[PDB]
Amino acid sequence: MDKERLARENHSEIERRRRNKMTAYITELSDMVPTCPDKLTILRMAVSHMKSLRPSFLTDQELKHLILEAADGFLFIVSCETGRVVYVSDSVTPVLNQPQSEWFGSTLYDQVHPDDVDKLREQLSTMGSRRSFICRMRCEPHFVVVHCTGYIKAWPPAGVSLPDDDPEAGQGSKFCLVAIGRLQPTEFISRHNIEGIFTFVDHRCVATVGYQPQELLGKNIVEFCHPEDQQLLRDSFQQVVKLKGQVLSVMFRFRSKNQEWLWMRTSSFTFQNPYSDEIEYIICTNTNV
Amino acid sequence: SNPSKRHRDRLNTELDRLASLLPFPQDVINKLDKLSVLRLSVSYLRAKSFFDVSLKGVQDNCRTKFREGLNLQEGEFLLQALNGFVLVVTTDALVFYASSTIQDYLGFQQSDVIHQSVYELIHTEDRAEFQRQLHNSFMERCFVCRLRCLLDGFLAMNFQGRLKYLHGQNKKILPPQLALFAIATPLQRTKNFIFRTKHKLDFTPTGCDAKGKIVLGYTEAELCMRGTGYQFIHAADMLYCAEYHVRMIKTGESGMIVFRLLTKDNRWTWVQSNARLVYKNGRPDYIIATQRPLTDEEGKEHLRKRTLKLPFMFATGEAVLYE
DNA sequence: CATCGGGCATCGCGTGACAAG
DNA sequence: GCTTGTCACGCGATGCCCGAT
Ligand SMILES: c1ccc2c(c1)cc1ccc3cccc4ccc2c1c34
Repeated sequence: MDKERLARENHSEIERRRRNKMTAYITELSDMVPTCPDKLTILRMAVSHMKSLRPSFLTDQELKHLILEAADGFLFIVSCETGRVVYVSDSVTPVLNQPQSEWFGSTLYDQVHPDDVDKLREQLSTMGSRRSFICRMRCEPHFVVVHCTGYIKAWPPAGVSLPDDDPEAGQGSKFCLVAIGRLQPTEFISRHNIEGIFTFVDHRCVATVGYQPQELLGKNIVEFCHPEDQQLLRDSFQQVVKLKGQVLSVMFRFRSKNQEWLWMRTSSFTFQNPYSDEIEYIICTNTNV
Repeated sequence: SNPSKRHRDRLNTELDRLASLLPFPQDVINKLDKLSVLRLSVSYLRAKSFFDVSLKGVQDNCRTKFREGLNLQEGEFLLQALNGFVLVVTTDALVFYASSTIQDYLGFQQSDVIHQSVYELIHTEDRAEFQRQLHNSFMERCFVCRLRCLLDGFLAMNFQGRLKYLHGQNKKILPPQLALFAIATPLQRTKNFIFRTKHKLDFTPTGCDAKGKIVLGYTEAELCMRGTGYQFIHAADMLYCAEYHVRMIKTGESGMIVFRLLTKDNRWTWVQSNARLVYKNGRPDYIIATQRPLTDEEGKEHLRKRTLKLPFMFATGEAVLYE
């Protein structure tokens, strides 16, 4: 067509759509104020209501409300040196069923499972300096799997006043972890030590027993086995060591992720160091039946 | 003058009065246009209306001045610990809210995203998926999408959130709609970085250079306390490593071998290595392995071009290591 | 209790200047 | 040197207000 006329009409349509957008926003305004007339009165009443309402778009409490409504969790600020709990939000009570008194004056190592203590240290010593991990927190003592994700921040934080007679005045920590904690027919191969501890897990295990490799890695296989089959499995692992190179098949029951018993056939043999002929680990192929 | 100009001037005066009241820094307000001024006014009003219903400290037992100061920024502390950004989206796919940190992940200004269509930020191949997440009827949601990134260009991000009623929107009187309150997070020097490691005849490491400690993450002691090197090897590469160890025992040199090593992060790193036998008085004494780390693409290429077909060659998994 | 013409105010349309990118 | 968009302006068609019928 004609370039000039086409451009003119496109421009006229742009301006018309702009006008429509403006009138629509004015109607939203009249819908959004106490009592609502023409455009000027709607604008004046909008000015008045915004004046009465009022730099961040949301207040701190509104932002916290949005985040906690989106994905739960509670904030905690601990020191990197000792793990000393500097701060913890009230959202710990709906998450861990624990008052703020339990965490304050405490140390994150005291709040997690002992088996994870060492792991915690690995995440505290020394993109940004993000951190993310999974541990077990207290609530007989009951524990819950908690996914934590946070960051390393220099201490003290700017803006926050620190009086002379305040508990934090003598601590002198340089770095802190600021994090949120939140609650949360095939086969597969694996490698164990000579005691049955999963040291390598194929990713197919999810499709086989419902567990992720982290839920298996580190645990003994016998813990997933049926008590009437546990000694059979133990004797299989004991005899596969005496017969290096030879294969050993054993059927047993495996507690799946849904706490359901599956029947598994495991074929186990041993890997020999090609120089010293020593047993490095036990290779198992675990198949569904 | 004339009446048209006077009406337009009254309109522009009221628009400037609205603009000066917006909760944004002055440098942000001065660069705004009338249309986005009205849009942000509406957005602030709708947000305040929702919070005037859904919303409303430190347990008095544990109240100190410094703890109160921290509690006053609790929200920003959470937003920084998010490692992503907040996104509240209506049934109309409008962005009810997006936190400022979206700029740190996508490049978009918070002021330009609010009250706009969310599909302007979503990839065309994923929008449909998003829509199915917006609408046998439980509430929690978790999925993956790809959003425009001006720092790149797209970024794949995991969205974890919930469907909750967005109260106080005065639609017409309609009942409140179901908005998605979600948190969006991302997903999870090789040019001549050659490092050498010394091993016993059974491949038990004994020594390692600086670049090796940088690549693998072990202190020189931590490397030797975990047994032989076969504890560090991916199960898909154990038989190739054993074969090349036999080759080095036979001929003194292993030849180039590509395989995966377990780091201190319990991660895998592709290495292209060469093990040589060192002799004392005509007998074997120790091993010197020279490794150059590889990218994932190069490693999988060498794996799919493997000459030897061995068991477990294509398996993938995770491992742990103890002393 | 209206109905009717004044003069200004509201409001939607198209167009041209101007600038960010 | 082109594209998309912001803003002002001129311009009538109605709107509201209100003496005056
Ligand atoms: C840290 C730990 C282990 C190994 C390593 C570094 C480097 C190796 C380089 C070649 C190589 C060839 C055949 C078998 C091996 C077994 C273990 C290792 C290596 C092997």
